[PDB]
Amino acid sequence: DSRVKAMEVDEKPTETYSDVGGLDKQIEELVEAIVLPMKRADKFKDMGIRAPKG
Amino acid sequence: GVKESDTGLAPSHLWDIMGDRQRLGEEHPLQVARCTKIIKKYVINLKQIAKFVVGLGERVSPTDIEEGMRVGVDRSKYNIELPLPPRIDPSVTMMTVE
Ligand SMILES: Nc1ncnc2c1ncn2[C@@H]1O[C@H](COP(=O)(O)OP(=O)(O)OP(=O)(O)O)[C@@H](O)[C@H]1O
Repeated sequence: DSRVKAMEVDEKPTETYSDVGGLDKQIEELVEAIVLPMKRADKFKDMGIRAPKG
Repeated sequence: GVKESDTGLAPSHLWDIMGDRQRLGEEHPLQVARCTKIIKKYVINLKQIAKFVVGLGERVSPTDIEEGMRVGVDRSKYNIELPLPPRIDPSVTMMTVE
């Protein structure tokens, strides 16, 4: 569908985690759940656990 | 006469000679379609529901052809001619531009 193609990434302006004020423990817990199983995917495979889904 | 009249019957005499030149030219008809996917080539969909892969018109650069955009294609062998302004819903929300 053409609407799916418009939904793709057009680049969201660089916020950086420095411009999210406060909220330290929330940032940590999200990047644990979303970021790591993409980049550090080898450390979960050896541990045996499945990757958090959302 | 007062049959097939809808004007002041004074500027429509000259308009009569101008419409003979437009009827001979194929600025129209241009069957109105919409793009579904740009293929670095386009995937066009007609309204009578039948899809085509078309080329490019000599009128226009490929820079102006965008995703989902409404485009007019040839009556015959379908080729992209002119980009059009988007949106077909405007007919309630266009009525409230004050
Ligand atoms: N913790 C924060 N640090 C810095 N700026 C913030 C913070 N929280 C909110 N803001 C500012 O508030 C604006 C609006 O926040 P946002 O749109 O995320 O609200 P929301 O929580 O998503 O509401 P909704 O219930 O509609 O989802 C942001 O653009 C941001 O500039």
